[PDB]
Amino acid sequence: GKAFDDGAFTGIREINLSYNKETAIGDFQVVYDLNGSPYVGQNHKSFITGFTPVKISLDFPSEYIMEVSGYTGNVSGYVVVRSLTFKTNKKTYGPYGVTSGTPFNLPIENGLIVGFKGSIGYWLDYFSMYLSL
Amino acid sequence: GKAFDDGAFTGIREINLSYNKETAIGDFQVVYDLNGSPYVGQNHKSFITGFTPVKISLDFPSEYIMEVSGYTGNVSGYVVVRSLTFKTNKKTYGPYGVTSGTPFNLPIENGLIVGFKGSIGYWLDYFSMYLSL
Amino acid sequence: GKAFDDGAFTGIREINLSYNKETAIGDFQVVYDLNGSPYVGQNHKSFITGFTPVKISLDFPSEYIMEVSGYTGNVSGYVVVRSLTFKTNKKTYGPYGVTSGTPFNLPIENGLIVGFKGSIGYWLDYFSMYLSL
Amino acid sequence: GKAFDDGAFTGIREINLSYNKETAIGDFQVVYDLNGSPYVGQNHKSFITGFTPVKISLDFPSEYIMEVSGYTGNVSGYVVVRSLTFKTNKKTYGPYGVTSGTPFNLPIENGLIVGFKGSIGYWLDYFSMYLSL
Amino acid sequence: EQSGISQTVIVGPWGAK
Amino acid sequence: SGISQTVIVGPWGAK
Amino acid sequence: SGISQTVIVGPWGA
Amino acid sequence: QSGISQTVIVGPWGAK
Ligand SMILES: O=[N+]([O-])c1ccc(O[C@@H]2O[C@H](CO)[C@H](O)[C@H](O)[C@H]2O)cc1
Ligand SMILES: O=[N+]([O-])c1ccc(O[C@@H]2O[C@H](CO)[C@H](O)[C@H](O)[C@H]2O)cc1
Repeated sequence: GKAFDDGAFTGIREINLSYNKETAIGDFQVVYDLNGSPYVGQNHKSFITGFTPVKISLDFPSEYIMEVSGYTGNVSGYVVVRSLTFKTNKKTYGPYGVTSGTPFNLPIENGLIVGFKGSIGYWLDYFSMYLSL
Repeated sequence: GKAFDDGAFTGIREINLSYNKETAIGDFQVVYDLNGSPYVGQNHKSFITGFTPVKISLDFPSEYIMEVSGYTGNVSGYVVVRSLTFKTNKKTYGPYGVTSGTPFNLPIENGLIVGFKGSIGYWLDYFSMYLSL
Repeated sequence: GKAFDDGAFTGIREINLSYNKETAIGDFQVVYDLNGSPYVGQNHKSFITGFTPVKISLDFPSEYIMEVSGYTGNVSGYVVVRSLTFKTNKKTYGPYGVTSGTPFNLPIENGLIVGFKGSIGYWLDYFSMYLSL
Repeated sequence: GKAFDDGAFTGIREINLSYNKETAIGDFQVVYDLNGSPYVGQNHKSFITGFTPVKISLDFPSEYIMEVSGYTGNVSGYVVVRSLTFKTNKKTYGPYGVTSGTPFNLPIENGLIVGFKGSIGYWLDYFSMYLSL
Repeated sequence: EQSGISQTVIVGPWGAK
Repeated sequence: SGISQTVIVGPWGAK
Repeated sequence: SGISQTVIVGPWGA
Repeated sequence: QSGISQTVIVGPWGAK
């Protein structure tokens, strides 16, 4: 897997990801807010292709993510993130992928997700989130 | 259950909780640090007795929690926190309770848990954590 | 003098200080907010007495300090804090003390003073402020 | 003057300013750190020329500013920033510009300057600083 | 316009909703 | 809202 | 150091 | 790290 680390920004304007219902999450790229202007993050791509792209365009700054959840499971011998859901204060986006395996969830009562880091090989192996006020 | 909210502090010195190996977490209390002085949190008590107490005494400030994990699930038809495990930079405390149901985990790469809030009825119903640098 | 350090809290409810119109600032004590309840800070007293006491009772949480200013200069051969003024979003309190020597000022556009440290001998020798969101 | 506001970043790599000892600070531009990479801030120019340029290139991240000081004063009828000095943990840069008028100073015991905002006409009218851990 | 109460990040809750 | 906040000190200089 | 820090939670997935 | 939370601190103003 290639490690990635976007670092921290001011907020999130858009999430671009891709998935395959045969397998798991493939690619991941965020358009951040940086001091009220868009900042297009690096595009973190799988080693393989064939995934279905999705674009989550948030109504920034009024709309923001309150919970990220998903499932981890084994795909072809790799334990990876198979599904993601993004719940905002407005709507739920997802699940994307295959909702099968071990669940995880990060609900936020106060604060914002301001950045992502993680590792992508064939699929999204794992990820972390920067949180700020 | 009865809600509680300890607020936010400088760090964690000790956690005193009780649990039952057939049900879930019961009482919960924390000694925080407050600018170098122990702050003795209120003891948040289950409505029932019969729990086993455990005292997690951390070597503050060099020892600190890196991951809280556990399970939530049904007891007596209520969704409650059935188990908790606290992993620090020095060792793992738990699991306490019953490791059954839906897993959750909050691993921390950077930052500190500085406060707890939640609700306890017969068992710990839910909880949240204040995080800070 | 004697160094002091209150550390950091949730906000400020009241400032008690004392001064002499011929010398400098003497004593200093804050009633902080700690998670929505008053926390009575340590009283940092001069080694001498006879100062005029001042109590600034803020309308917490809506009134908060936006600028601390004052003057440093010489009293009996020691550099000390000769004067303090506290400006809130609603009112100005001060100047207290003697407004001569070198001015200083900390205006805050966003965030809060949540704690004080410093040193007091016969007079306030120096001080620093903790700032947080 | 024309208002500017760069916003907040991860740190400071270089400050470019200009000054005239007969008057005050003119131009101001910062190369920020943004998650490990240089971010070239917009160049905030004086409406006039005739200034001496200054580039302060810091050894980021080993070197960081620990104190900003300066003077404000009247120039041709306008209160402006006449002088700036930047002290780091390695060296002191300045004073740049005329060290006369009302001094101000912001020493930082803990934390980092991570952004600037302000206004520049003929001269730097005023500024503020974003601070973070 | 801030109030005079300092804010902190809070994650959760886990358990009953 | 969705915008992260930071402490800001100042301004020094003109009103 | 000269690098601003922020809370990071995770990883999830493995 | 250590287990102690930190905060921005500005100052000191005065002696020393
Ligand atoms: O005026 N005096 O005789 C006089 C006597 C003792 C004094 O004590 C002095 O207070 C100073 C200013 O607060 C410093 O804290 C100094 O450390 C302390 O010894 C200061 C002045
Ligand atoms: O008397 N002048 O040559 C003179 C004329 C116009 C000037 O512009 C003035 O710059 C000022 C100082 O930076 C303020 O920004 C003011 O708002 C701007 O109009 C400043 C000086």
